[PDB]
Amino acid sequence: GAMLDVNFFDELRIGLATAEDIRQWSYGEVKKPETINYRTLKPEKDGLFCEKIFGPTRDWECYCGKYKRVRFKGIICERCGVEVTRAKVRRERMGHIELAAPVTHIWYFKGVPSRLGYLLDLAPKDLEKIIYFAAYVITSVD
Amino acid sequence: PRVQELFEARVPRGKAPIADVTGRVRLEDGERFYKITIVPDDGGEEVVYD
Amino acid sequence: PGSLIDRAEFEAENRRVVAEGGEPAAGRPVLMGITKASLATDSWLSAASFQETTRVLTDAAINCRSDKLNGLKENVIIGKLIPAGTGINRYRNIAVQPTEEARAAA
Amino acid sequence: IPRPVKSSFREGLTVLEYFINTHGARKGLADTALRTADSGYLTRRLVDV
Amino acid sequence: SSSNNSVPGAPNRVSFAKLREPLEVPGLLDVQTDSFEWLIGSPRWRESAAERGDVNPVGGLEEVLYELSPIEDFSGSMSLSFSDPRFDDVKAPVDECKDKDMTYAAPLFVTAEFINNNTGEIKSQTVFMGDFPMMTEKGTFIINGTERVVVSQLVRSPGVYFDETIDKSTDKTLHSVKVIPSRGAWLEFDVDKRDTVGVRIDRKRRQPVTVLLKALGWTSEQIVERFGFSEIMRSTLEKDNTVGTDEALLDIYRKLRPGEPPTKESAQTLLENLFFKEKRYDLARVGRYKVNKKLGLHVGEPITSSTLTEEDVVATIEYLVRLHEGQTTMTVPGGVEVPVETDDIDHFGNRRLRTVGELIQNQIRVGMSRMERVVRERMTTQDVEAITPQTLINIRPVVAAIKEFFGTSQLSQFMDQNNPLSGLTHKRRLSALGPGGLSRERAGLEVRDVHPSHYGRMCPIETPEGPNIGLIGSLSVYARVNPFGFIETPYRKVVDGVVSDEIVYLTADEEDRHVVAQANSPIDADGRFVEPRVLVRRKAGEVEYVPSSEVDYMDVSPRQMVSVATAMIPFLEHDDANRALMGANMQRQAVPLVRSEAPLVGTGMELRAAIDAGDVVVAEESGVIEEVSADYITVMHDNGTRRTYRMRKFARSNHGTCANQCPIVDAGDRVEAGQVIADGPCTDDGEMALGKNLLVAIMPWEGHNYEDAIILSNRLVEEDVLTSIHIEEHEIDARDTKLGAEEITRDIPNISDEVLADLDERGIVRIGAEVRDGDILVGKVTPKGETELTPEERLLRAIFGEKAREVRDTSLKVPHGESGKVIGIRVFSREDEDELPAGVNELVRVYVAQKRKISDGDKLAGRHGNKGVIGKILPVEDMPFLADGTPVDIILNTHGVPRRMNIGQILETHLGWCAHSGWKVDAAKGVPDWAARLPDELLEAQPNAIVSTPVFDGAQEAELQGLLSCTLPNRDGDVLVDADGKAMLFDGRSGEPFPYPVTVGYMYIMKLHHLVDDKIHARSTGPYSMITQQPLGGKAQFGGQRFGEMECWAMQAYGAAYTLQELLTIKSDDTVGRVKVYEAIVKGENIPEPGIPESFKVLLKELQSLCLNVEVLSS
Amino acid sequence: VLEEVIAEHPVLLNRAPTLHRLGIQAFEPMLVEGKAIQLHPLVCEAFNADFDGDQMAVHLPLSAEAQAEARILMLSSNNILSPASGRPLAMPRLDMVTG
Amino acid sequence: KLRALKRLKVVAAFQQSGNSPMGMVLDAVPVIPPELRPMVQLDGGRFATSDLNDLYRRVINRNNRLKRLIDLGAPEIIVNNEKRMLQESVDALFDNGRRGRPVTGPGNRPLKSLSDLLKGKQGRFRQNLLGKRVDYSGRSVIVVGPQL
DNA sequence: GATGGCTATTCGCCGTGTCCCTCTCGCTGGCTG
RNA sequence: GCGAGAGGGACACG
DNA sequence: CAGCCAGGGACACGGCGAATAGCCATC
Ligand SMILES: [Mg+2]
Ligand SMILES: [Zn+2]
Repeated sequence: GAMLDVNFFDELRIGLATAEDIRQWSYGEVKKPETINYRTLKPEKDGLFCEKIFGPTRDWECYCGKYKRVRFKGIICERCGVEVTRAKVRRERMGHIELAAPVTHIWYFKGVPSRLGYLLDLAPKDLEKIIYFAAYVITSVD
Repeated sequence: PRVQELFEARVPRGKAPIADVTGRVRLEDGERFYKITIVPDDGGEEVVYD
Repeated sequence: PGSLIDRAEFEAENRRVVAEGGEPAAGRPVLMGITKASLATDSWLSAASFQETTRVLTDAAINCRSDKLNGLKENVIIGKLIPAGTGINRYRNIAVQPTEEARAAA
Repeated sequence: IPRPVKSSFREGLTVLEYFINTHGARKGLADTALRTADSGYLTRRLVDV
Repeated sequence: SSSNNSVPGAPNRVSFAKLREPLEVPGLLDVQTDSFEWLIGSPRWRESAAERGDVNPVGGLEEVLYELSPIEDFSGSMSLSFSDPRFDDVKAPVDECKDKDMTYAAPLFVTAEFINNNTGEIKSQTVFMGDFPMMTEKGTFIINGTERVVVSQLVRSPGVYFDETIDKSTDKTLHSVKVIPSRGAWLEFDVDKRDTVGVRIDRKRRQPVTVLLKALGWTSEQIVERFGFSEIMRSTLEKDNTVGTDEALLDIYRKLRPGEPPTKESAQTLLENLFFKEKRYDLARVGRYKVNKKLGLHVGEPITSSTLTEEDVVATIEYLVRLHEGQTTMTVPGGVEVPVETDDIDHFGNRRLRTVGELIQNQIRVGMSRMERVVRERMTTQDVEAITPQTLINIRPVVAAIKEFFGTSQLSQFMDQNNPLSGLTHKRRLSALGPGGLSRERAGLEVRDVHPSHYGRMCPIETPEGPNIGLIGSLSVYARVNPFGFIETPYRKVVDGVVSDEIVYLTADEEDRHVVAQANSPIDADGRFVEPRVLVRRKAGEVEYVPSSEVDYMDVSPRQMVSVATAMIPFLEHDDANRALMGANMQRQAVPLVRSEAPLVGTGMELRAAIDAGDVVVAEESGVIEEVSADYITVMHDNGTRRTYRMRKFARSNHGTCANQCPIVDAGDRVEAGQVIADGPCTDDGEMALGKNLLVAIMPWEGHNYEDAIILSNRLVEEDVLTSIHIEEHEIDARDTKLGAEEITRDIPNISDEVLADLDERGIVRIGAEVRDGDILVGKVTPKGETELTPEERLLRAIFGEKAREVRDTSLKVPHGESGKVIGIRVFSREDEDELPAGVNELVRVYVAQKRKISDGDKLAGRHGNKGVIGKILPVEDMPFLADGTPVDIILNTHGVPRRMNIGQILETHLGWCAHSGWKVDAAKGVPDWAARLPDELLEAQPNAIVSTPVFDGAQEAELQGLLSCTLPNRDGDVLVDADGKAMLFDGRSGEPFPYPVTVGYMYIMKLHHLVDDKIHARSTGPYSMITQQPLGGKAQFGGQRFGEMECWAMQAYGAAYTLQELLTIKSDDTVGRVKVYEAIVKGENIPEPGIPESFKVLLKELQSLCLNVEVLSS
Repeated sequence: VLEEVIAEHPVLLNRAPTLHRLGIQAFEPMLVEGKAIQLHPLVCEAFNADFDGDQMAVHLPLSAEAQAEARILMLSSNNILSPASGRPLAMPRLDMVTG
Repeated sequence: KLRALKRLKVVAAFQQSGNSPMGMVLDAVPVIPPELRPMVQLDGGRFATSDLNDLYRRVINRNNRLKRLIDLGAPEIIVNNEKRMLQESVDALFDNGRRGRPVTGPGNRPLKSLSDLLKGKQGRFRQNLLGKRVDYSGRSVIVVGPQL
């Protein structure tokens, strides 16, 4: 539906988000545990604040500063890869972490009654043991 | 707290059972417990209490 | 069976299913507490903002429930005219123009 | 307290009678604060229901 | 003997007291000085302890070291020990430390002893042990420049406590215990619903006690032998279902340590170490005394073996079961018989007082435990015979613990000093909450009550009225702290019906063991009561009447129950507890005025409460005044030595008030030791003076004084009766920035030159310069940032080599609603070799003072809880005036008096008029009957004759009526106020008199620190929160008034949809809408339609961040 | 000029806790010397406000709809009876009743 | 029958809806934008704890360590322990302290997970959406105005 | 002897008023010249 | 321009 | 040693809802 979120709302739905949606939302992928450079105090590249992932900290200024003016808007620097635009886009553009292995959402597991357990007909204790690498499970026996 | 438990539809902490059928009553005054029975006029059953 | 549904919806569904085979659902009146009767409103946003945010939010997510945004607290969060008083469409859309006599008298 | 206090505030209470009065006074104040919190919660619940 | 005589320069404050005071009030700041001196080991503590227990003289640090040492390896090849805790002289004096942001501390030196065993040698040094903060002369620690007070805490003493819980589901009482140590493991010996008994170790899912009995090594036959009377214990024995001591040991091990392989030696070591090795289980000396007393095991044995013993445990079990049976008194083998009773965890015998010394000792013990961990760990790594204790001891954790206690702790409270009374009362305060104590949410509705054991140990009146009632209190006037921690109280022992003067101090236990009579009992001038029946306090707090044969103890005097703040309320026994509490709380809030007239009606507590508050400068040794000036008072002593007391003029207190001290002596006066040489903020010739006496009328005047509003006369503004100096402090620091350094200069980016007129050549403004909102106080600039020159400008500048010279002006400007003279500029620079935070080059303080007059809305309150803002300040001409023509300075509503039961303001009014106009009882025919008990030299009193009514023994109603009967005329033949205390008042406006007489007198009212200039606020646009774009909050920033949930409910109730949308959309969060609204109003166009709040977008993004696909359907 | 604009421009006065609907009411402002919001005595019972140190917050409606709502729905003279049981709340009390 | 009714309450919720339950297990974890988790800098060079960036740092570190462990080639015990630690890190990120000990922060302060920004009286719903600060407002002490 | 199957007991989870003013402090450890 | 802690003010006795 | 890196448990209550614990019944 709406992306500018004008007051022409009609309905607000909330549902289980799958990995496809997660990688759809993100404008990049954070992979390094870096936030800000020590000396120049600038958003670290590929970090939790990188401009490529979330947008520029300065209005119409890329990381290498190849463009600085309003005349360049909506285009991407070909060297630093930052999209020159208003800094406000740092408030909306999300990221995503590509986990090496699958993980379980706590709300659907531990929140009593365990919805995951009810779906799989598993008591919460055995479910915790299974998820927390305490013992094996038989997925399909031929 | 009475208002709070009344608007919350709680089971009252001081429940006083009310009957469910009319008619004469066989009283069984219980000591340390109690017992009442109301002779039903449908005669269905004197719903016992304890 | 054993679930609680609004009486209006219950009667509507009974009258809808009476045709195409007579098997209306059997129901009984219930008296439910206020905390429960406000955490089961048909608007996951009001329930989420009210109390027990985790439970109501997560079960609404599982049910993929949709808010209609026509309550009184739901329209205040999103910043819209409350459906009450001067906010209802009977008055929000009232059109006013000078009368013809006074308009000519201008 | 079955004593009880027997001096009017004009006549002036004694030390022990004043001490006995402090019980009820402080009890009233603390009760007032807790009851305010509870009634606030009840008002919120009613407004939301 | 009227007046407080044992103070040299006492103003002759005649008193109405009928009972002599056997015991003068103690050193009100002894509770803190004694404690910190105990921690230091100061000589006073040493010799006093020798006077009262010379067997065991040990200071706090000495005890900590002795408990800690020796420190030895597991192999046992060496050990380390400490001794000789020595304190050097303080590095800098008190005022210097306060000014220069320096903590007022002294170095600590402790000598080590590193003993070796494999070869044999002992190593000793003098080890620097951090800058231990040092208590000042009053009780306040100067920490990082500020002044802090470590409030004494109330804790439940470790020991044994038995309590009974009624089983509602079964109507069977269950008795249980809670053996609660210090720094140990809890454990319960309880009874379930059934006829069994449970044991919990560290609170582990109960267990039949038997597994423990056999575990300690007690056989079934011997268990039966020890419990050969209780049916319940033989029943349990039948139900033990466990044979073998080792079986119980391993079962308990598996229970406490699931998954750990149980074994015999491991269990034997563990179960013993849990409760019998002093390392991890040590109930302190107080705990051992409590256990011994409750079980009566050891009487003459000294305090040794603080840890538990199996005998104590079995004594606890047998006492528990005997109590369950219903026994009254019990006898233990090898121990005196003791009563069988349940213990209450609020009785002040079971509730001890961790004063300052014990708290700092606990923090030092924690730091030293960490240090011992570190030293023992590094012992292994370091090779033996090659290292020294100086190289072993790492002092960083200990100094860190000290710093994190004094700073940022819940008991190292910021000093609450705006008047001497507040500073005095913050000390002696007992805060029931803190580390190791219950918090507000955890605090119930029984711990906050007034237990009958509070009498004489904790004031029942004074306490905060917010969410702190009961938890925070204050010590009574006469109360003294026992060495163990309990709060003692003096008592006059009565022997053979004679009330001797042999004062003896009793704790709660001794108090309730014996029987105590009331303070105001009519002794026949020889120690024998008049009437047989006297009002007596019995054991369990009961009050009854007893013949004068069983009375065993008597209160030293009335006002033994009240604190210092409440003792200053005249006619307290006529006020109610609510309004007395309010008055006691408000006496700590008065701002110091400029004149500070003493009260006409007061108490003997003003003088002592003033000289003990500390600010009143007092001569330590007698002498003859040599020189006097505003800045110094130089006294010449009897023998050679001269001392120039340095006055403290215009010093900012912690809460912004003034701290002026003015001399009250001349060059020729001779002054005895302990005499008040100079006054403080709120002191008038020695005695406390928190406010002024104004003429008060008690009629409702034209509704301006409606519902607690007060109307003053313009005289109070003309003559500066109620005006106070308030000093505000502003701070700015120039610091090394990324681009360079920050400099403060008169040269500043574009601004009209007139503002530079007040600034001096080097930034900061000049002394004595008036400033207002928006004026510059410190001309400051910082590098603007990276900037771009115009390309032609840039090439020309490269040719020049010129600097950018950009900078951006950011100077200290006063907040909105501030103005006044500039007092002092205090400059700190690295060039002057001072201590500044790293990265800061310059740091300058500017003081700005303002003489705040009294204005509309400023809060005024008497002493009996008659608070009220100032509704209107009428001119002098239109004010009710007596026949003499004196206007009434203030008018109080009459409807607020009767329904609050605070009828002491009326009696204070009457006695104030009697004192102002004087009196003379007609002693022509003997004396009037009502004056029979009146002290001599009270039958006459000249005008402005200050008097005093002690708290619970003062002027009676009959005496007030009599004194109003004779109220000698002012100047002519005329009695303005007749015998009823009322007067004929002439209206100021209509001219005609009010048809009925009005109650007029003099009331001591005060100026509370709730002035309007500090309260008013207005915002139309200001800073915004970056996280959510709502406006900021508070008056410090601009901030906007919150529109909470309840206000929105009210708006919805009205049905005002558009106003609610306005308040929630474009006034707060519509980041794209606020600018449009500003422009529309400026240009006069129609308001634009609101958009969507930014906060809702934040909620949306967060829901999305929780893996909840929240999408918006347009249709 | 301030007076010129402030004439005929309502402002909402509120006192926390806003227990009931009358907690927030619209008053016609006027400039007054001093620094205290002079409040009409008869509305005190509506606000539960006594003058022993209370404080009140003032909000300014901006749009024509907001001003109309303040003038019509919420004006103090238009809110005399309580919304709970209909008993009056703007009546004289205390000093007025005694007089 | 009763346990069956509850299990139906769930499975039917999944059956009627067009969304599969596979969303419960997460291949990727979204990252809230940085401006909603800002790092304000306090004087002295010490950055105030935003309280989310540290949980994200923990998750990133554990994910990187797991990646390098699978690349290097490690036994089942170590890699499974790593997977458990990654589980716990994402766990604390989504809901701190819900299972096991909460992820403690500096000074024995438990951290604030994304859920704590909703749940509680200080969440967005209760604190920043129903009632919010407003511009064009002021306050002052009130006095009686009997002539008004 | 185990599944059904009813009543009781633990044990976690959720909640516990509004608005405002002031003040003070904000985690700990290693490589290396 | 956030968090924690402390203190404080205002809140029906028929 | 500091710039620049980085890595051991306490007084709260009341109510609701789910998972067991213990006891009688039947194949
Ligand atoms: Mg008030
Ligand atoms: Zn670029």
